[PDB]
Amino acid sequence: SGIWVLGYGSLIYKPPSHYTHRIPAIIHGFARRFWQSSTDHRGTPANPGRVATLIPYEDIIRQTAFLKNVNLYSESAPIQDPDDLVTIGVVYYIPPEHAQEVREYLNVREQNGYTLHEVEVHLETNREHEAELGEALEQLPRHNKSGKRVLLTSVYIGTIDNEAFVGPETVDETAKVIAVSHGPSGSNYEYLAKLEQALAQMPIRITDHYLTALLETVNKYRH
Repeated sequence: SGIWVLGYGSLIYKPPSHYTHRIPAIIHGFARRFWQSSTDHRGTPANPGRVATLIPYEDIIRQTAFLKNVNLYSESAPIQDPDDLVTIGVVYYIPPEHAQEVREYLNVREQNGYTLHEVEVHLETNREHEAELGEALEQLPRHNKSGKRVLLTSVYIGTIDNEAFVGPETVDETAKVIAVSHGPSGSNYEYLAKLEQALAQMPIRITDHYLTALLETVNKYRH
């Protein structure tokens, strides 16, 4: 009926309108990296910034550089299956009356090179929301190849082929950009800090080692 929308970047802390559920989520099957350039928000055309995208398991395993980078920051290194990849984010439910607005959610945020995808995802959540997640899973009962319950969700992704994709990039390379860039929405550092704040408000303790190393390195450049 309605749609579930994954948030892994600014949708976490600047939500879509009219959601009726917002469930903190361990999202399996994707890694989140600041491998998308921003030219209208957190940088400029001549001096782009860096914003978040998600990379699916099937793309990670196809490039040695992606796989080594994911293994560098994963507690499950060397990863063996999509379930080994974890991105901490949220999932929103948008009722049918408003579902068609999903196709316009990027009009107020990072947007160049992002495309809308529908994917079945294995999610986990905290004790406070387990029952709510369980009800969500029971509406369109779906299971993956391993027998685990999955949720049909929409997500905006900067895929590996998009014009703004800049990966793979090391934390040092990305941090050097984040530490100096800004655009009409404010500094690229503020974008990173808001994401870190939003994840800290949402304890599930599962932590994002890539984002921690990225922020530590950006702080070293800013010091």
